[PDB]
Amino acid sequence: AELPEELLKNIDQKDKTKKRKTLKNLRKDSVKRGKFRVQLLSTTQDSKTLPPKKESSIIRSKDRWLNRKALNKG
Amino acid sequence: FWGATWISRIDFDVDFPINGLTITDESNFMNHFFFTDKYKPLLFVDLISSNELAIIERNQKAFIQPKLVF
Amino acid sequence: VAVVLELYGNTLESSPVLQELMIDLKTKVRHEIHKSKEAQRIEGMLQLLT
Amino acid sequence: KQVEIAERNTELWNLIDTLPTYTMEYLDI
Amino acid sequence: RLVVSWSESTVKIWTMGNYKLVCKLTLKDDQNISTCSLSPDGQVLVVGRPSTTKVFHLQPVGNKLKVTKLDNDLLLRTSTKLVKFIDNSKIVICSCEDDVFIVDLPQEVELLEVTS
Amino acid sequence: KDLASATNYVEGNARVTSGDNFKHVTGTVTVILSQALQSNDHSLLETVLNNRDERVIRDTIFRLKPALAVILLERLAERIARQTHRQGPLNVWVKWCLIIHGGYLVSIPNLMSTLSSLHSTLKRRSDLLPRLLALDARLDCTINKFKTLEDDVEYNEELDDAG
Amino acid sequence: RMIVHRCRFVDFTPATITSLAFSHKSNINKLTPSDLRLAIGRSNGNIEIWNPRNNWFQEMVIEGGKDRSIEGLCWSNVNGESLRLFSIGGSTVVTEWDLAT
Amino acid sequence: QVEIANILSSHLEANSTEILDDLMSGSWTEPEIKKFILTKINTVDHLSKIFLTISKSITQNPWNEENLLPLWLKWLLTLKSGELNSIKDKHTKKNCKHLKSALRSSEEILPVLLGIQGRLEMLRRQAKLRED
RNA sequence: UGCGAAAGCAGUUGAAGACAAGUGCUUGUCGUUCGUUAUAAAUGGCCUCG
Repeated sequence: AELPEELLKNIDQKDKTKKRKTLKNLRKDSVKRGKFRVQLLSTTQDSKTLPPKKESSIIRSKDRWLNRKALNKG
Repeated sequence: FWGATWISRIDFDVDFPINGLTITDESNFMNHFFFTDKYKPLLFVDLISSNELAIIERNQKAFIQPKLVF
Repeated sequence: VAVVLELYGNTLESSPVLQELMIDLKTKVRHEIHKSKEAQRIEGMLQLLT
Repeated sequence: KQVEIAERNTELWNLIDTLPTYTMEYLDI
Repeated sequence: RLVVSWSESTVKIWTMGNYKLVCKLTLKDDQNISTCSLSPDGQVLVVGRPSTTKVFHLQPVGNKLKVTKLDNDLLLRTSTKLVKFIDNSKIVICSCEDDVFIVDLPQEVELLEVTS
Repeated sequence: KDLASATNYVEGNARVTSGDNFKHVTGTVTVILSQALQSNDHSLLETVLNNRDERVIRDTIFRLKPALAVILLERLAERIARQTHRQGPLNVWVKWCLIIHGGYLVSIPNLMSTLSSLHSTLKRRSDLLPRLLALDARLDCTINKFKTLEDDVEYNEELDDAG
Repeated sequence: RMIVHRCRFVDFTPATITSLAFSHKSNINKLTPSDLRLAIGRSNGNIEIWNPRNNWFQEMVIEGGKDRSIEGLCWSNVNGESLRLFSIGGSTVVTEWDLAT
Repeated sequence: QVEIANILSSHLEANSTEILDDLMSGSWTEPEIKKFILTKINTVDHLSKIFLTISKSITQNPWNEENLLPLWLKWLLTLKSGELNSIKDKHTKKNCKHLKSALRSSEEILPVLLGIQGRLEMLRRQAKLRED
């Protein structure tokens, strides 16, 4: 059947990763300038309120040992 | 009233019928009724409305020690 | 097949992948039934001549 | 006809040998 | 009908009519959240830590909550073990040194001395 | 070896056997079929056996010389015996042979000795049937029963402070 | 009759227990001191102090921090002084805690 | 359908002997049988009565041409096996054994019969070839 | 348990005493007896001499 003229007429009328990288730049506390590298200084409160961050190489070693293959933690 | 593993309700307008692994506590510390244990463990319990109750519940590899079955 | 079936009923319900394995298992055994069915027809047929 | 009667009988004989994240429930008090 | 949970400096809020996580909040401070108090209306959420106290206003837009951090210096420099709402505006905060005071969004409250 | 110890069971190189072992007691490919059977050409006949069209099976065996039919029956038994998964297709060949040359097969001095492999082969499939039906019924009930049975909302304080 | 909305979309997971330490030395002859406490070391930096009296009730929590853990605990109980708690956070540091705050 | 389901429900409560006739009604269809057993058989007693009635009939005549009762038995067990074995009536167990005995024989009937079904097939087909 | 073929055909699984637990009553047990043909579950798996 022939189309309604209204259909034809109305048709004719009608016819994150960057954000993530931005965080890392803000997270970055030291940058190299020529021969220089400048370091940001943290606030005194952050140190006083909480104990210092754990160093990982000392701790990550214990965790892998407890999860050794020969153990077969499975 | 509720604990980590139990929930209870008491009416204060009704009086009740009269009818090992902890310190013995010989020393001093210093110097109408509904009870349910079905829901556990409980993170938080409270009402949403007069007839609506919120119950919030909690929903690593292991060293293999086989349990012999025959 | 029976023992796992008798042993893992409830598991089969929540596992769609295992169900399809049973479905194709249904078809093949049905064929294996179907293949066997002629064999009894044929063997009796062989008996007639002898 | 006797085939399907027998085959039907076989199936009957062998037959006789043989948590949600959110739940809505009404407590009773 | 909001359910709010806070764990490891992350606050998640759910709405139940069936549940939808309307919003989630991520906080800078390494310190974990001690307590969170929500105003009776729900527009004002107070997030408390031993180091600081921060208050955030919650506004519903398109089955989601918009978050704005109302700025008040006194709470930021205030340690908070416990915090509660008198009403949609006034709160009571007990500082880590046992100082109970009222803030309108400090009116200190006298406390009886305890014998040693 | 300790004399108290009991000697263990070892089969070694012994030959296993079964009690049924009665050895010591257009478009047609007929001409190829007669050809390979006479000459025992496994490669040639296997191509003939590759046809899955029933009408071809009937027409080919329809014209096959009746004496050559008997040896064909023997050979199908062997090929079935080595590969049982080909049971289905090859019964069809044994079937159409039997009906067409049945009159000839009647006028044969002995059949069981020359067709023992078929009888043993066909018997094995029958022994399966009672058990499979039991499996099917158990396999029937279970399926019968079981057939019936964040970033969008994220609010980051750092980005908000940044802008 | 009331409607129960059993909710499990909220997940709170504790940290692995890392260290254990009592605040007093065991003395079979003497009675249990009123001040006996048990310190719990957690992998997320939390120190929990519990009381063995009245079954076990938990008195006070020291909240941990991001990227901070507990690997060792020791108590100091000198007569006439307040109980002192020391912890090791997996770094070149010894931390003494103010139990009051 | 609905009327017969209600009638069968009433007779089960009334301990009527007409239960067999209700089960023998030709109006029953396989989807309806599922709906009735799942929805209406909520009491152990009703399940026991139907099983006793149906089993007795099949035991008396295992070779009855009508497939309705076998359909009832097959669906009764698949959907209510847990409830059926839960029944501790000694007579129910005895009725089971009788049903097993008759059906057990029928299984022995089949393998010889299937050969005979084949054995006639070529006689018919061979006759057809001769006609052609 | 009897008979029989392996298939199956028939028939059984009672009573007393004592102990324990729970609350005189209830349940479960027996290195106790009389009579009838008459689930399990203490983390617990097999040596060495090439």
